[PDB]
Amino acid sequence: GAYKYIQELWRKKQSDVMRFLLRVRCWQYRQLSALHRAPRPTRPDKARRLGYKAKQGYVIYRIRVRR
Amino acid sequence: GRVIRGQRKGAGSVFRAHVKHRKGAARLRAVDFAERHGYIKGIVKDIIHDPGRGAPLAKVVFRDPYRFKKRTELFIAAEGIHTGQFVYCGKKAQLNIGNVLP
Amino acid sequence: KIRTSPTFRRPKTLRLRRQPKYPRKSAPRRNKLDHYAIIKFPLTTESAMKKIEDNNTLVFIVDVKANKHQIKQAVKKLYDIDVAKVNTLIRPDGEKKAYVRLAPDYDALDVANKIGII
Amino acid sequence: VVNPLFEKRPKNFGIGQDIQPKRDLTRFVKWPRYIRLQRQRAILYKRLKVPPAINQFTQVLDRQTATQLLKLAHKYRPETKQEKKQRLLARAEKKAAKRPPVLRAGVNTVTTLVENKKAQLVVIAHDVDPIELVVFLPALCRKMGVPYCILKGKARLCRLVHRKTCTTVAFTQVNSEDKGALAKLVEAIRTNYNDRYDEIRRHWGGNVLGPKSVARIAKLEKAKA
Amino acid sequence: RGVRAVRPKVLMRLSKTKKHVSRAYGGSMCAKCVRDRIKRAFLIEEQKIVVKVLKAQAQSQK
RNA sequence: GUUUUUUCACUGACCCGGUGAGGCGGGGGGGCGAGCCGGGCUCUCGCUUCUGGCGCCAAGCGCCCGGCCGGCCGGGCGCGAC
Repeated sequence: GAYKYIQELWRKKQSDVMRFLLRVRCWQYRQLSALHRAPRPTRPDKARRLGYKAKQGYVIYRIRVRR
Repeated sequence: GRVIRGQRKGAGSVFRAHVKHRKGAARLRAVDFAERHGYIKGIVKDIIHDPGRGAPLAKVVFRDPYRFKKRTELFIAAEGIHTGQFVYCGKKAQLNIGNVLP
Repeated sequence: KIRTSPTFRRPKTLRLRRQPKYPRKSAPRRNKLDHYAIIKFPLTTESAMKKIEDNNTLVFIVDVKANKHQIKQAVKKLYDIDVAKVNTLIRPDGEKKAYVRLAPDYDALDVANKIGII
Repeated sequence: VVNPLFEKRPKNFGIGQDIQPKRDLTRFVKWPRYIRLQRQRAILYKRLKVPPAINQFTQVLDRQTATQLLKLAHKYRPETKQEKKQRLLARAEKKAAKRPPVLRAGVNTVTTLVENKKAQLVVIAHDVDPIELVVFLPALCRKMGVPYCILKGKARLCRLVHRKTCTTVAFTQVNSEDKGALAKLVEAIRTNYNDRYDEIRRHWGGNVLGPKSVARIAKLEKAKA
Repeated sequence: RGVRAVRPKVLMRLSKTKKHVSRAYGGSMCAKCVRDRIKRAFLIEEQKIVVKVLKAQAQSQK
């Protein structure tokens, strides 16, 4: 299954590949409002673990918290 | 233990500016193509007194280069500027008084 | 197409009408400001019987939610008469008094006997 | 013969001369917050040094070979919800009185038959929204000796399957007539992805400035030279 | 002159010929400043033709 | 090579200003000064300064096409405004 490859990729956050993705998204997200609907899970994999299924009535809101 | 008057000044409420009869903001005309590549001409409509300010302001009326509307500006009036004078403004404007070039 | 204006504008989408699968409330509410609910009773007062006997008016105590228009159609329909004008005041007691002046082809004193005030 | 009223009335569009005409302003419009964002996202994929695990998706199976492949894949499409009944209806007929080779859809089914080495050719899409779903798969295919190509569009890859999008599409079995055409696709694809993979790992994307920031550098070069 | 000195919402009631004078810019601009802008609109437009004719005669020897 | 560090300049986060986000940056065409005997290069500028007018909602020229009876009656599309 693909999900284990997606899992262990997300554990290498200091890797060139994920540093680029975590910076170009963390850019993207700043230019949106602090509380907006994401059309899907940004991490489909992680959401699987936490109990999110891909069926009608499962909603996903990307909300930023000031740090 | 009491707050001093200066700290009270920052809140506003009483120490705010008296801007009831103040005749708009004395702004220099906005940059556009006709300030950057050459000059645009406006008439001096009337030199006018602004409350609180010591300098008189000049209503200068340009013509909008894109619309058929006419654009009024509030310049800080240069000493010796008069009404029914043409004010020029842009890179290719001439170097005499009341005339805003870069 | 070229952008004539340097502003983008929300493009005028198609917005549909309500075609509901059921009406929210089952029945249309029955009118409770009727012709009978509006006109409560006439004043049979010294001041109000002179108002009948002189100015060719009737004086009614009326529902406080009433227009002059509702009183005119009420006084017409209940007493088969026609009204020249309605003046209204809300009394200190809180009830709306109507001074219903009648059209000159009707005697107020001959219709005041018909409603049964003396 | 012409009317001497009908006159040439030319407009001088100099500075402070006339009105300016309704000329093109598309490249000056103050755009909505989203249109600006999606556009200067596409520009950060050109400035920022894109690591080659992400840049390898810009290397796409070109127009002629892509259109060549999808004619083959159009044979091996999974059947529709309406076509599903028409075999299950035939079950109710034969009971009253073999499955063909198909495509394999989704990362999860495809990846399990790259480790199983059943995949003969894997058709990956370039525009997968979180790239991490697919990033490993070009690398996985190279190690397992599975031929992989990259199309332009999960949409047009997701029309092969009766869906909106699909990330990947794999070939496991094929009809013996179409055995040769798959054998010829693999040859043009192995030599264009798998065989030159050691150079794909070195090929960083972007790091390319704005065209008017190139132009200012390229002027200062000439002003010296 | 020739226009009624009345409160501005009264001007609905007034007839057209009360509210203006029968001239170009009539009951909007005074006669003095209309005749000084018929001349200006002409003499500015005349000086443009002299500048237009001096322009093409400055070309011919270069 | 690896890595520290100072100095230059880079833009792409981040910031500021302006605006109704209205001509930005390259290239092409055209003008004059400068140059070898009709040719082209090293370059330049880009229409408004005598006046307390007027100035938008296209002229013109191309390009197509809808009745009556080739010759009489109306729209669309370019370029003008690269």
